Amino acid sequence: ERDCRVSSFRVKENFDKARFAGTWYAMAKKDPEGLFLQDNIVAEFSVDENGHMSATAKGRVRLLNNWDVCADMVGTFTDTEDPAKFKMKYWGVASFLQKGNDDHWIIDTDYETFAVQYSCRLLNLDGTCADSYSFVFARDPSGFSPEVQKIVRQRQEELCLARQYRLIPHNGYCD
Ligand SMILES: CC1=C(/C=C/C(C)=C/C=C/C(C)=C/CO)C(C)(C)CCC1
Repeated sequence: ERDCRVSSFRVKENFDKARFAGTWYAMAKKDPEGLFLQDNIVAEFSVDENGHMSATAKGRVRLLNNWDVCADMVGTFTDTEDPAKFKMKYWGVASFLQKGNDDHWIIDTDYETFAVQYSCRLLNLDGTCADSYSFVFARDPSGFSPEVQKIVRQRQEELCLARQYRLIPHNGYCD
C-alpha cells in the first residue's frame, strides 16, 4: 500500500523559520470538517529575535449562520523535536472567530516560491488522518511554474490528499 499513516509523513528537513518569514499567498487548500477560511487567504509569518515564530492570516469566512466576514487570525507556534513540526495556537481579532490549537507541519518548501502545509486534527485508529487540512502557499499570487506544480503534486500525494484540493480566489474582499 501507499502509507497514509500521519506518523510516516516526510516533512521539510532542516526547516528554517527565518527564511520562511514574510508573505505567503494561499493558492490552494484541502478543507477540514466544520468552519474554515474560504478564500482571499494571505498569511504573514514572523520570527522574533528568540526564534519564536508567529503569523497573522486574513481570509474571508462564513459563520455558522452563513453570514460573511473577513477574519483576522493570529497564530503563535511552539517548536517541537521536529524543526518542521509545530503546535499552532490561534485565535481571531474578533471574539466570535474560532480558536484552537492545531498541528502545523511544513511538508515542503523552497522558501522562495512555494510551501505545502499540513495539519491533522484527528487520528484514525489505524494512524491515518480522520480530519485534515492543508494549504498550498506561494510567494507570488500567480499560478506556479509547471515544474513547481509537479513538486507540489508529489507532496499532495505523500499526504494521501491528491485530488482533494480546491483553488482559492483572491479578489480583495478583506482589504
Ligand atoms: C492562524 C493561521 C492559520 C490557520 C487559520 C485557521 C485554522 C483559521 C480558521 C478560521 C475560522 C474557522 C474562522 C471562523 O470562526 C494558517 C494555517 C493559515 C497559517 C497562518 C496562521
